[PDB]
Amino acid sequence: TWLSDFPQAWAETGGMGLAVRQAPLIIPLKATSTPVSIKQYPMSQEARLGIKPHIQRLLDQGILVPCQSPWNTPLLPVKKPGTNDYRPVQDLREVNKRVEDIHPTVPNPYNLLSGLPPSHQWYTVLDLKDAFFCLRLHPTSQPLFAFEWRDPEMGISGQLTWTRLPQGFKNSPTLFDEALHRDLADFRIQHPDLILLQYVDDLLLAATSELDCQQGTRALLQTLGNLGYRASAKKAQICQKQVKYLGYLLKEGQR
Amino acid sequence: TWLSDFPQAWAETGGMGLAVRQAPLIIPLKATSTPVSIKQYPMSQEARLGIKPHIQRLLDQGILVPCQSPWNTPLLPVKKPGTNDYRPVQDLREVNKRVEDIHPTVPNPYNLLSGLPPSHQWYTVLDLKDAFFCLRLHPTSQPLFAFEWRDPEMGISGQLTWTRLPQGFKNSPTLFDEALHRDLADFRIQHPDLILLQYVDDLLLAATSELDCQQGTRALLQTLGNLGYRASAKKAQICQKQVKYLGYLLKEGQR
DNA sequence: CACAATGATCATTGTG
DNA sequence: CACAATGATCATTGTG
Repeated sequence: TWLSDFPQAWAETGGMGLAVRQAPLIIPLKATSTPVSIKQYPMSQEARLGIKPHIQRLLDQGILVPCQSPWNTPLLPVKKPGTNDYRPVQDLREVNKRVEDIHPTVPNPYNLLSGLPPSHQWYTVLDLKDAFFCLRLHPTSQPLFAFEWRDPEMGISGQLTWTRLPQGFKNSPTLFDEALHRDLADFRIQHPDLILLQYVDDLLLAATSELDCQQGTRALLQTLGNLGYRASAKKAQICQKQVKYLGYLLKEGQR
Repeated sequence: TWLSDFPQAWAETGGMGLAVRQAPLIIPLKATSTPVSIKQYPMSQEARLGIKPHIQRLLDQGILVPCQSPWNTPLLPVKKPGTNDYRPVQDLREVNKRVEDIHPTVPNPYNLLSGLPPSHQWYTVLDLKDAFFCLRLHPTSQPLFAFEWRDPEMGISGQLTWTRLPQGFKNSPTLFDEALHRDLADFRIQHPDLILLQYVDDLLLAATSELDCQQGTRALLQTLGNLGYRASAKKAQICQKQVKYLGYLLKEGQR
């Protein structure tokens, strides 16, 4: 009854997230950066119709809001199967080139895994849902990510932008990874015996016994939930001695 | 009256050369080499007609002779201006790959020139004519360089080969350079004060005074002539304080 | 004519 | 759609 005891921790029963302890992000620009406004390539009705629902939902969630900005990057329509179902993908390369670089602190999967003793054989793997969106963007940095949105006939002014850390931004993974490390610091202190691996939105909890794991998984879910993050119940691999994590198959302490 | 005192030293007044002190060359093959017989690409009458005179002259000079050999490489027709005058060029790449390598002892022009003191300002530059042909090829190595020759209607059997070091053979420059160094050794001993630079068939004699140079040039011409080599009177740059040598312009002791 | 060497274009895969 | 990255082909220069 996991999806029952921690309703607030699951993306399916807790609604979209928001990292309440994290201050709104300010994105510093390179010293010589000036706004770049790139035209929106015309978009076929089919693509637009495929994308519209996502846009509306994001507007309803306040993740997207209207705006007028000297910045503008293309919105691209991408399909998955072979022709159906679309999803909005923004080309932020021209923006990324104008943002000041930061040191990449996200460890590579290989080194991240080396810190997993053969002693902890019980695993609980969690995937955070819409991780980036949980981090708010400061009003001053929001304009930076604007894009044009046209609705068939009756459509909002023109530009929309994000109020949360967006997909496609070169520093999102790193900024999220550091934010979550700050939010789970105390938790690591209350569970000295537990092993916690973080790779952006992919989490691995390791325990010595199936029980410690159970108690660990509960405390983690409860902590993530109260902090404003959401884990995916559908993918959640709880208290297993074998799990899939970052492309590896963990079992008996191998890989 | 240079072209007069040493008639035997000039290609124009001494006839084709022959290094009388040099034993006929034996060309060692790599341990796994087997004869390679490459077909002769058909040759247009025009090309053949352009090449015929050279072939006949070489046969008359005994530089080419009939033969039957398990080896055979293509003869190619090459023009210089833009359409007229041809000349026979043999593709010996398949043969060169089957011949045992030797250490390249010919110094590069740059290092060769460093050994020219600023003290010797009088130069005499000589170009040996048909240098390679002056070295005989041992009967055992002759078959190696065979090629097919067809004359319009009345033409010799088919294959012809060389009795002298051929053009296109990868070791010709080096073998010639070493042969001439052996033949001019004593000469360098009788003229300790003279500076002699050898680059295959390109020779540079350096003297301190215009006279020593004159006496040097005479002794060199006389020695080359008696040894069987031939210098080109047309290009001969005698006792000059400025000369062209290996792409450089020597003057006042520069370059 | 055949070919080793460079240089130039194209084509393709992964992506924002 | 635009593009950085690789990989693949072609084209060209020098030559035997």
